[PDB]
Amino acid sequence: GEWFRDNGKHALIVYDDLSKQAVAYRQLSLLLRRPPGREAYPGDVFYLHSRLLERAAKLSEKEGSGSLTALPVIETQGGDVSAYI
Amino acid sequence: GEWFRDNGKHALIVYDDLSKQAVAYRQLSLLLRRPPGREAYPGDVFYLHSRLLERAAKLSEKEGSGSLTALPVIETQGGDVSAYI
Amino acid sequence: QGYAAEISARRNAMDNASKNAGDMINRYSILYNRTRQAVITNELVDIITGASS
Amino acid sequence: STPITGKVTAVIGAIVDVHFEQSELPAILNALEIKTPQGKLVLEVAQHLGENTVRTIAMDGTEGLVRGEKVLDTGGPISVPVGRETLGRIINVIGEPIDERGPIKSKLRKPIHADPPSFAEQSTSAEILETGIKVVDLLAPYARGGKIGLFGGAGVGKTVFIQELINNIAKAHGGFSVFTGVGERTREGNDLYREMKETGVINLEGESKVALVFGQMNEPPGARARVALTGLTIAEYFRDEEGQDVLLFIDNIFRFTQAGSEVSALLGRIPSAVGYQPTLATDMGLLQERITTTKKGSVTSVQAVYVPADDLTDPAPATTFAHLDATTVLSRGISELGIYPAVDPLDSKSRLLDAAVVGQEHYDVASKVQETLQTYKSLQDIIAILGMDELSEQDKLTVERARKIQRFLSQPFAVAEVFTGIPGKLVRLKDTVASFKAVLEGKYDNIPEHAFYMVGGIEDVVAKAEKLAA
Amino acid sequence: TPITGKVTAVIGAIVDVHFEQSELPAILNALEIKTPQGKLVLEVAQHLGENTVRTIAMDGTEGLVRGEKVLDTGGPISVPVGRETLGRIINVIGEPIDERGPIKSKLRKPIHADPPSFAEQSTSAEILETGIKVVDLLAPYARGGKIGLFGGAGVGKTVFIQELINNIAKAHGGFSVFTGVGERTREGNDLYREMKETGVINLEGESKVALVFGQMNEPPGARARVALTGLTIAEYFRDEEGQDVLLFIDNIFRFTQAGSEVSALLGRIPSAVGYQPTLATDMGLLQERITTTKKGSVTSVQAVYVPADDLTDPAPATTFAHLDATTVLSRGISELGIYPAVDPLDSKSRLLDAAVVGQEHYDVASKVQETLQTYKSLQDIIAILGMDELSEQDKLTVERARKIQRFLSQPFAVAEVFTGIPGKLVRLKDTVASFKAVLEGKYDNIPEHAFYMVGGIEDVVAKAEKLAA
Repeated sequence: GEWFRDNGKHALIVYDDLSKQAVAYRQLSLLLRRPPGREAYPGDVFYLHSRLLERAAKLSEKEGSGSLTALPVIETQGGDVSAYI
Repeated sequence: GEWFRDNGKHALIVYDDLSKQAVAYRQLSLLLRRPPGREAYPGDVFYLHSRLLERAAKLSEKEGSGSLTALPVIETQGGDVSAYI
Repeated sequence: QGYAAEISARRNAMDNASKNAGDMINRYSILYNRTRQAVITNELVDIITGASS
Repeated sequence: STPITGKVTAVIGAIVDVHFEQSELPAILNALEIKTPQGKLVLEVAQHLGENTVRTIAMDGTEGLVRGEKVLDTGGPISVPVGRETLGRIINVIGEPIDERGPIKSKLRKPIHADPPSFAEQSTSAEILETGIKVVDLLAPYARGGKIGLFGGAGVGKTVFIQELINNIAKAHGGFSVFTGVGERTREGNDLYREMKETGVINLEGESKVALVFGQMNEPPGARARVALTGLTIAEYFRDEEGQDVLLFIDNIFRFTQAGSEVSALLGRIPSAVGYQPTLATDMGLLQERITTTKKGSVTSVQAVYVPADDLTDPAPATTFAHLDATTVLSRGISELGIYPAVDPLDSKSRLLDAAVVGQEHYDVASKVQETLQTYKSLQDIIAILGMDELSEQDKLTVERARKIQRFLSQPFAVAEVFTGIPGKLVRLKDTVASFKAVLEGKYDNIPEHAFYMVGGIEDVVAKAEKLAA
Repeated sequence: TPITGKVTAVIGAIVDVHFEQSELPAILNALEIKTPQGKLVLEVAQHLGENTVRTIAMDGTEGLVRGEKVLDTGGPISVPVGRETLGRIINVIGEPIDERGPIKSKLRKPIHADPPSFAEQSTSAEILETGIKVVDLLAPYARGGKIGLFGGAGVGKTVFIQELINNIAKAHGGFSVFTGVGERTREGNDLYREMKETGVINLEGESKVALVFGQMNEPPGARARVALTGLTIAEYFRDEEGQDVLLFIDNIFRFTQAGSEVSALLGRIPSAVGYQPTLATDMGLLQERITTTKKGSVTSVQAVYVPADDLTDPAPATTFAHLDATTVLSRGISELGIYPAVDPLDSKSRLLDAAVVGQEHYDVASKVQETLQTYKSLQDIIAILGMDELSEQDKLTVERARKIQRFLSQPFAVAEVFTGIPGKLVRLKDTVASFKAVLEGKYDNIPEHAFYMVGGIEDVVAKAEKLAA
């Protein structure tokens, strides 16, 4: 997406579903014997998501207005928005 | 306090926040690598607290009759009293 | 005429109340069940950590 | 002394590891003594870890210890002193006095570990202890040689209940009693020491019909664990060796649970549910089986239990709940109503309650009492919202009787001549059955509810009816 | 000096170096590992023996070839501070990342510093008012104070803080620091733009603001020392320039969170939930370096992204310890639609008192709290059986409480973009009068909807005319 973004050209990216990434990172982490975070989801899950999400941007005029809209699709646990992920 | 108590002088000791003492001993114990008691407060936090509290007393008249009075102050987190401390 | 209506209303209100209370019972019960699971999990984590160390 | 010389290697709290020499062989459950300026520190051997390096638990405090310190071995489970000279003497965990009446011991000492008597040894009894506390007698019949259990929430006058029991039952009782305190507060201790000097059960001159074992929570968890074991053996010595029946009393066994939980964790045995040791059941089993009616004697334990936050679904009270013969639950509400004792009688169940066992009349009366009180409680919601008077006349009479009965449970206590000022009442079992029967028949429904309040038997109830009338 | 090491391990950005030379950098020293992509600044945190330290790496580790030469740059990282840091947005290192070019550094100061002493404290009490009614009534601020905000961040949480910047910092004459840990880059760009626009930062000429921005993209370790970096800049103003400062931190949950991650990696067995064992000490030290001292009393605004609104998670709990005022913001009250979304039974200041802010204010607030507490108390009872079927006296109270809740709704100036409603800042003296009247039911002759999202009492009246149309 960033190749398009870094052409200045406008793009969009939909990440469906990061909730399944959380379970994946959980599996990987647990199998790496990294201590369980809250809801058994690792402590660097915040870091993972934040690094992923913040690479989507509307760049500056210099960078050609590089759009890359981000729409991450979260599958809410029982529809309860209070929940760590 | 015991010096006052010993003199036969009566006194009163407020231990605020004793709850924060527990957090401190938790930090120490886990970095002395001691096994964690429930709620990560080591399983002898009780021993520390019990010995401390029992040092407030009303002495006999042969022991002067001095008296240290104690008021410990425990914070309840969410009013939770089922909590170990 | 009034007294019959009065008692009829008392019955009606008290019936609908039982229903409303029931709905709220169900809502807090589901929350209770989830909360129960969370307590188990939080305790479980403590045990896991302990075993790990 | 003994070639068994170990040098301390690690003081990691109460856990103190010792390095006995290769030739020398220690054994699990032994007692090590280390001469110290703080008496002799006793370490109970609890593991062997290899090359004669043991992991032992301290009884006394571990301040100032120097790793490398020569360690003598007693050679087996901590040895208390036993005798009939133990009577009216406070015995600390290692056996040393607190009553300060010099050398406690007759000519004997004994180890504090002993085995629970086998199935063959067990001898059943249906004998009925009498408390002399009318409500307790009627609605929770007690048994001689039993394992009575004073389950309750926070400090429900736990000591007070025990004091009343000692005041009534002990003086009446001809055997011995053993008062064992596990981590009990020294204010309570001083009161008890004074109180039993006053009641003369600690008879300053002459023999005392009680012995004392006072444990303070100040003492490390390890000492808290084996104060229980110490007391248990004293009762066994009485039961067995002196042959007499006893009335054991232990206080508070949740403190025993807490202590055991702590040293489990320290032993590295990862504490099980709600932080309570995985060995809780078996530890309870050893204590409980040790207390029983043998053919050598009969011992009636009354063991206080603290039920954290009045949650008896918690595994530790619940586990104890199974092992005890004759449960009682002390409830705050009833206490607040002013009733002494504070037991909620619909929350008290004693094993003896079988119809012919307690006698058909007693049983029938007790079924009726339970219903009468239960009727008042069930109807309480109706009386509360719908209103008192909308209920049936029959229901209202049952409520009126229940209110009279409720306050006929109120027995002012002798040991609450300091907690209420009003003297005790020692009411015979037969007298209680009769007086409660009368009330149910409605023979004294012409006597006010408050003319049953804080007075004894029927004679007293009438007297207070007259007193109020005057 | 050239004190070599090799990178034995790279377990995350918690690199372990083995200083080959027995000359071993001390703890809290700073090291430069040279790389083709800049350099990495690492900070010694443990000595693990055999001249093998374990070092926090404040930059995102990648590319590292196992066994990479090190050079010791020594001591705590010394940031560059100045009047030429005003205007600048500075990296954790201190590098001006807004590319207003290099800071002409007068003093370069160590990141680690010690909080002033008990005797050095100068304890203030001077009222700071915002013009936000709910704030003024329930938890009035004090200049130099420690202010606190809790709940979900950027749920308009960021906006709430922005409103505070708009109000309080356009009424503060001294310096002001915005430090945003885990800041949302777009919001940051907007803020920077807005600041430049409102002259608060002016590219030419002075800026009474300085900026530190830490993006949540940046690795946890960088985020951990964003706070300390900002805190140093604050000390330069507090001490060296002397002047009273504002400070904004957004969010310090990110600081705690980062710490828990690194703690595990460090080898520290994780304390309850997962938090760092040193959570209390670090938070304590940091929040006492924002303290009110004879040299300056620094007004702080602390923003906690309470995770799932678990205040019982120890880090929000321990934040309350280091605060004199709190304004816990409730998601529920947000759902009720109230902006400000402040929980009204969970706001406090020690400034609220019957003589500190006077008896009349205190009485009015007392009554508001009691009234609302009753209304909340009867929420079950109302629902199962209507308020009609509850007591008449209470029914007046309930109707009144519904009005009071709505009265507390007040539009805000930079909320004007989002809400679309022109903001209101109402004088504190006016607020007391207004609420007093409503409590006396003087204006309880007009719709509940009238009180909703409006400022002063006069505005309610005018809006009654509007509703009538």
